[PDB]
Amino acid sequence: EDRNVLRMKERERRNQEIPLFAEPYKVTSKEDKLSSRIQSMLGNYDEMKDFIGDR
Amino acid sequence: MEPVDPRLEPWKHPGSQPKTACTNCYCKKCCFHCQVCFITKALGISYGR
Amino acid sequence: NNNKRWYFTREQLENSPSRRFGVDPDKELSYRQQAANLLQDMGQRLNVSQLTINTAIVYMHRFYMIQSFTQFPGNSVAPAALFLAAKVEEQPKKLEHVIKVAHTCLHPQESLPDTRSEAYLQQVQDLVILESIILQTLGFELTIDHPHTHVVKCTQLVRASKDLAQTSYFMATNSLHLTTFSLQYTPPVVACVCIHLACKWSNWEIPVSTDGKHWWEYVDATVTLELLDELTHEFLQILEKTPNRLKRIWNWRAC
Amino acid sequence: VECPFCDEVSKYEKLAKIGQGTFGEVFKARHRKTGQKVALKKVLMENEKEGFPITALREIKILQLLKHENVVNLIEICRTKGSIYLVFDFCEHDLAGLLSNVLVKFTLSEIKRVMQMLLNGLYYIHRNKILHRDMKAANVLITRDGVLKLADFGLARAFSLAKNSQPNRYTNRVVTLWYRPPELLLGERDYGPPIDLWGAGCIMAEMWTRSPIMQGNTEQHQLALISQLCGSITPEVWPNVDNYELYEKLELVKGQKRKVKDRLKAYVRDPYALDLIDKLLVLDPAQRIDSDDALNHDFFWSDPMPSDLKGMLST
Ligand SMILES: Nc1ncnc2c1ncn2[C@@H]1O[C@H](CO)[C@@H](O)[C@H]1O
Ligand SMILES: [Zn+2]
Ligand SMILES: [Zn+2]
Repeated sequence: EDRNVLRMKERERRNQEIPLFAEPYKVTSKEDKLSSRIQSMLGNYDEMKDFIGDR
Repeated sequence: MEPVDPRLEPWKHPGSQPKTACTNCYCKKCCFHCQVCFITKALGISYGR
Repeated sequence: NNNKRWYFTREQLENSPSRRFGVDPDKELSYRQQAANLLQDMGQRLNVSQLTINTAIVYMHRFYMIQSFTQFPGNSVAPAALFLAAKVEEQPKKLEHVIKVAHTCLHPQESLPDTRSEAYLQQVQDLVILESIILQTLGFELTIDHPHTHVVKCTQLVRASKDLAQTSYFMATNSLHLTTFSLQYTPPVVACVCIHLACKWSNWEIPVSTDGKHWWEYVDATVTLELLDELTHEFLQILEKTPNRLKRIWNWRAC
Repeated sequence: VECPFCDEVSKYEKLAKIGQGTFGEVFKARHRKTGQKVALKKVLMENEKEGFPITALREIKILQLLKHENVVNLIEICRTKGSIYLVFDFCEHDLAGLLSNVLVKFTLSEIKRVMQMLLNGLYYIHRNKILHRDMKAANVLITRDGVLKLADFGLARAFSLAKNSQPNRYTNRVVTLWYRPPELLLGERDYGPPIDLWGAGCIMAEMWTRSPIMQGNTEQHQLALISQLCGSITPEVWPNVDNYELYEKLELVKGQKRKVKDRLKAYVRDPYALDLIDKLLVLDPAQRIDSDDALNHDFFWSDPMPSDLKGMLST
């Protein structure tokens, strides 16, 4: 009933309208069919990695 | 080719034009010169005849 | 169900407006890729953001789920889409400039038409018209979300190396150029596929989080390893069907 | 030429012209079958020099995002069998019109409510990273039920809190000259929400003067009027204003003292009202009051409390 309260209640109504992972590592084996495929088609990643992007 | 921080505002994003002009060389470096070169040279896709 | 408007089933993609006019699936997909390539080229000459190009590409993909390549050539639609995207993504280019760049790309032989010539003002009229047609075709839904946003955000979270960050982002661009994933799966899903593909290629492995959840769970709650493998599969399938069918055509020589 | 996601404007019947927008003509119309009233804002593609206006594109983008009780509502976008029409929910009145209407009389209570709704709207769009950039009485609509609506976002845009680093270079010559703040006239391009609140001050003064308080004809004239009313623009009252390239290139009167309350005293009378206007028309935007502080100002929580407009509007 008081202004201070009625004021604050309105301030809030206003307002209410608005390391997880370890560092990734290389994996030599085991190999899965998906990876094996990809590498056979795109080739060797490390041979390409310095051409994709900036140095 | 090169990542861009999405948190940048649209008018802040860098231009896509590569620093060097596209060539007609088909060496490894030139086939991965830029997105256009990769799509056209390495993957053989063209809009022109 | 306003989301599923610009997202389609394979039955819908198979029954494209272009299929309706007798255009082979592989040939339509080709027309899309060429338009994407053209958008990318022009965009790079105009020196707009990749965001602009990406938005222009999604417009194109969506445009041709309503209109047919029979009726609207990619080489006429593309400059209009890029011109529009340039404004939407707050890096607008003068109409004169776009027609210039478009001419360079599609007619390297011809001379750049005079700005006073009747033929030049005709080029202007066509572009401005197409822009109006693109706008109406899309229902003025011009706000596009891209995989690149989620890809970059995710690589930061998982502490990827520059090469892995670069490659994931690179595959995101390739997804727009070479596939119709933008019409099938939401940007977060596509972002995972790209990261997943970059990892399988590079042999980088992203472990499980400190709270026991896979990395894609922090990108989209609907994604599962079954889906990722299956879509990476489809992505590779599209890559093979490209001309030069992936064969390494470079020369191991100087310049 | 298929077009499933863009209905023909034929579904509406134009009733009358109702002013000129940022980029078009505006018409009142009613839906032919249901009688629902709307405002059709016609995109005037006379300017085929740059195709569809980026100005209109921003409005469409922004209003698809913004949804608030004190922001005007975009319904759809329609075509002609062509020209494009933006379709808004119709509002019976606009604040400029009401203030010009001699038969319309505001109680203090009703003025408080108008300013409350206005600043509530500004508070919302600002927290959603949107600048209106055209605050003026004519762009403030009020419905039959006395609900204020910010309108005409043709001049609006998104802005950044970027980034403790490279600053933004927004468009400088924006906001109608009369309601344009000092920093814009001095060529600021890295501005923010304060420019809208300068306008709010200008509008709040109009609630009592019934006439725009600074009607300049040029940017220099406007600056002169501001100096006369708000005091001379000096580093003492506005730190680092020196740094504006045009601060000395324009030659600004140095003697003027601040006369905001002095000149508005006779018209406004209410003490709190005068104070709030005084805080809104601060020269230095860094020191100018913001939406949140303004909305907590005693003006809005002292007697007489704000009341609904519905009463006054039926006359
Ligand atoms: N829904 C509306 N009702 C009344 N006037 C409007 C409406 N929309 C725009 N206007 C008028 O259009 C002009 C600005 O676009 C102003 O004169 C404003 O009053
Ligand atoms: Zn290149
Ligand atoms: Zn070379």
